[PDB]
Amino acid sequence: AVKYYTLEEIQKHNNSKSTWLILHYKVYDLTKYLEEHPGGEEVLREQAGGDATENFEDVGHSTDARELSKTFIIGELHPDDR
Ligand code: HEM
Repeated sequence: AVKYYTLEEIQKHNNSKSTWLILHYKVYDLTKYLEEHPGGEEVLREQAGGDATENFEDVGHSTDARELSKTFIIGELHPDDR
């Protein structure tokens, strides 16, 4: 099965308690990853609640980073909002 979230609900997860962001139509909950991210937590918080695909690709993440990111997927962006 697959959980679909709307942009409206993803937008609410941008506070000290929860940080979600979208990458290639997939929703990631990075709340517990903020302090471990080699690129820092500031760059993640800034994109919280929205689509960070372009910024993510612009830096050119390694294969290992992409493989690791899959563990944080909680669902996908609702088809109607794409
Ligand atoms: C999906 C979660 C993400 C994971 C698992 C992740 C993982 C990593 C890892 C392992 C690195 C080290 C270099 C590499 O392996 O490519 C890195 C660097 C970096 N990441 Fe992420 N990242 C994620 C999301 C993001 C996002 C959304 C942004 C931008 C808004 C971001 C910005 C950066 C930057 C600026 C660096 C520093 C590159 C440098 O040293 O020049 N990351 N990330």
